[PDB]
Amino acid sequence: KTTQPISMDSYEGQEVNITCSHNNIATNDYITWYQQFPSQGPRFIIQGYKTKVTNEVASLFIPADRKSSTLSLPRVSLSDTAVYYCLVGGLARDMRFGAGTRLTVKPNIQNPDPAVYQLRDSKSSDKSVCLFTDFDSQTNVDVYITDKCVLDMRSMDFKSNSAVAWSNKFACANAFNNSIIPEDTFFP
Amino acid sequence: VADHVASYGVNLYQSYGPSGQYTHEFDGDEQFYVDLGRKETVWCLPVLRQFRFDPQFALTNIAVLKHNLNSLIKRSNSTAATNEVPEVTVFSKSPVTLGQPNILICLVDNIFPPVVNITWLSNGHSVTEGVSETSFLSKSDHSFFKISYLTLLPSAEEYDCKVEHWGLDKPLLKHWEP
Amino acid sequence: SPEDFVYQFKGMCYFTNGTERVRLVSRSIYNREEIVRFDSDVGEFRAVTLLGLPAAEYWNSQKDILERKRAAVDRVCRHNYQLELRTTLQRRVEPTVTISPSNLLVCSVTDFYPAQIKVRWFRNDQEETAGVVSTPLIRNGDWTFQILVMLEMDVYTCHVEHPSLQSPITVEWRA
Amino acid sequence: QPFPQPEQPFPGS
Amino acid sequence: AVISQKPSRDICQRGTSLTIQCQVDSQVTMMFWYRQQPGQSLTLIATANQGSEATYESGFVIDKFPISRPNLTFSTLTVSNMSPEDSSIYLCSVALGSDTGELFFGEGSRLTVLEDLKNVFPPEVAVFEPSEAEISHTQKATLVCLATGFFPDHVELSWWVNGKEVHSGVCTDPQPLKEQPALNDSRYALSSRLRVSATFWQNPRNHFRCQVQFYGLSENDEWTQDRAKPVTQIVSAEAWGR
Ligand SMILES: *[C@@H]1O[C@H](CO)[C@@H](O)[C@H](O)[C@H]1NC(C)=O
Ligand SMILES: [Ca+2]
Ligand SMILES: [Ca+2]
Repeated sequence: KTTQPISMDSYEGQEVNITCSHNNIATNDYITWYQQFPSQGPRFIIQGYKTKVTNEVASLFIPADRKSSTLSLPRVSLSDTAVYYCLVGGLARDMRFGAGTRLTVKPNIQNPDPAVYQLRDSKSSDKSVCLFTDFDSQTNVDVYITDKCVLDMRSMDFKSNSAVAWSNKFACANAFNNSIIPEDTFFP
Repeated sequence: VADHVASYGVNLYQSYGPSGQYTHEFDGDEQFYVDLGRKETVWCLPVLRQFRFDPQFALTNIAVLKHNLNSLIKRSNSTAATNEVPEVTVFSKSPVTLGQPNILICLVDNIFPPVVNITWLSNGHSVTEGVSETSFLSKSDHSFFKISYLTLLPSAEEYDCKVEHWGLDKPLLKHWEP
Repeated sequence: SPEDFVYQFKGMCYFTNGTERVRLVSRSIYNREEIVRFDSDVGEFRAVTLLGLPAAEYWNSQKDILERKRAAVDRVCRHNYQLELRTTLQRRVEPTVTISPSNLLVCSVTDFYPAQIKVRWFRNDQEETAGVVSTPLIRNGDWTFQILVMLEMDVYTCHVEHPSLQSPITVEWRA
Repeated sequence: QPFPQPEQPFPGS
Repeated sequence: AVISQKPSRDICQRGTSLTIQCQVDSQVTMMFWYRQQPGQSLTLIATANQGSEATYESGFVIDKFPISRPNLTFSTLTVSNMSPEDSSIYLCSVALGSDTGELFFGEGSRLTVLEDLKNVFPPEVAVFEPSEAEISHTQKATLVCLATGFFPDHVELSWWVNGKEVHSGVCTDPQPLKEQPALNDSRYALSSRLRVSATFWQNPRNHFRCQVQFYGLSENDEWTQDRAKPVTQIVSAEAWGR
């Protein structure tokens, strides 16, 4: 019933406009949007009907044709990374869920400094872990490698990305050699 | 006052054996009714059969009244209904001609509560062939009225309308003759 | 006569001048007493009696139900009226006028929709004001109306006007 | 196609 | 508005039946049952009807998903003769009135059906101390935690500093990766990070502890192996300042 983009990308502090295609929309049909964080259920955000509506989390714009609709999130934060669903129907029975739009919110790091460090276990000195951290948000990532997560230290307003690689035997120099690690990268 | 009046949802649920009714009315006439048992929508006007109305809405909406009615029973300390006295009148649809066919119309009005038995009789014997009834049609005073039909070709030796209601001491019979 | 507890909900729509004046009134009824209602001209659930006070406060608290009930004037009444303009409001049945004696003359108008009618009795092209008695508008229940206009008494004419008729029908009786 | 009016539930019973 | 699902998590063997409960704080008209597989769309199972039979969507049959709704506020979904396909998160949604746009969802019921209960293994937690190179250049110390060798994906990782749970400067992978991919019985692994000031780590009286909450076998499951039974347990590792 509704067609929306499969996925989107955005940086923090940017207005994100997810446009829903709802052609063949009935006159009495209502427009609804949901926000589902991982492992949780969908959460209702905004509701509109032939009338652009603005709320606290977001604003919904409704063109007169009603052949389309657009959800606008202002000053998107890291916590806004979720799947956004577009639902159109008359009653509650008409609410069917789609694939949604997977929105990722990257952090804006003003001072990047890519580097790879080696961490050693507190229990035994045998095993070690490679840590590739402090890289910009545009770079992407018997050998195990984890996806990039972003950590926030609110006491200093400092955010940084990081990735973890271990081995079981292996050197941290060629740990992330399959990733496009920048030339400006420190090692010890 | 308005030029046209419509009840896009006449919802009825009573405690005399969970009895439910969902109808739509326009200008006092019945557009359709949802059979809560067979889960089917039955249209009374042939031109209205082109539309579609989900019978599931009636079932879920009646379930809300079921919750509401049980809430009002506890709140009102079980304040039951008041059995009003029905007003019955029998007449024909077309002018009575002993050859041509006509439909007899037994209108029962002031029906509250909506529980009634309307049975046609002919010379003391019960007639079941060619009878049909309408749904409980709403009124401004929140009572109901019901209409039963009987198709017949009138004749000299050829009816009564038996109405059984709690607001009656004995079954009421209205006689009709050519 | 066992105890019976009745509950009613009437989602009613009122139309005037076509679509110019549309009023939405939903009535929740316990037995015969309307307890809580929503009028489109007040825009909020208001209790009619104390029994509806908890419901009116709870429903007004849910701003989602309020938003969707204010829009019901267009989504229900105005929307379904566009369906009536193509079906019920186009139904036109021409009436059948027959005169038969019962000292008394009875003009029977039997099968007509809509309900708007005006029946006059004439005695030699002069309208008879007094001495005429008419039954109320008889609703048959099958989307047809009838009326019986009776008259106690050279040529007598029954003058019947109806929206489905271009010119009134003038059935006449004599002798 | 005819759009209906629903009844809201009463609280707490 | 507020929905409570009883089976927040559970691990069942093939051929068993589990009943999920959905309790609502307020009186609601509509009550739905959803299902979301590990990497799939949220599929609607059926609509719970009060005093009637449930309205099932195409493919879902009453024989496998019997649903009951005694009152407007309570519903029961049962998954009979469970197969590994059923492993999913079962959600129940709720609408106050049929003309509302807001659907309230519950927190969910995580289900993992297993052909063999002998593949369940608790996680092995190990915390790695920060590198002096990181402290020398960045003036910040990053703790890295690592939980490996657990089969069900049911894990919760939390950082505790001086006996108090900390959220600032914490990072955890959203999805645990498989240790041996291309294997149906593959064990999982999860990593997490805690970054603190350099002066805070170099102080030796501070206590850092990585705590991994693991959900495993329930009481209804049998265990007849020489190995210890994988009961729901909290495995943790810790490290002190240096
Ligand atoms: C209608 O008839 C049934 C049995 O024929 C009886 O139980 C019921 O009381 C009657 N209803 C009324 C209103 O008399
Ligand atoms: Ca003439
Ligand atoms: Ca278990």
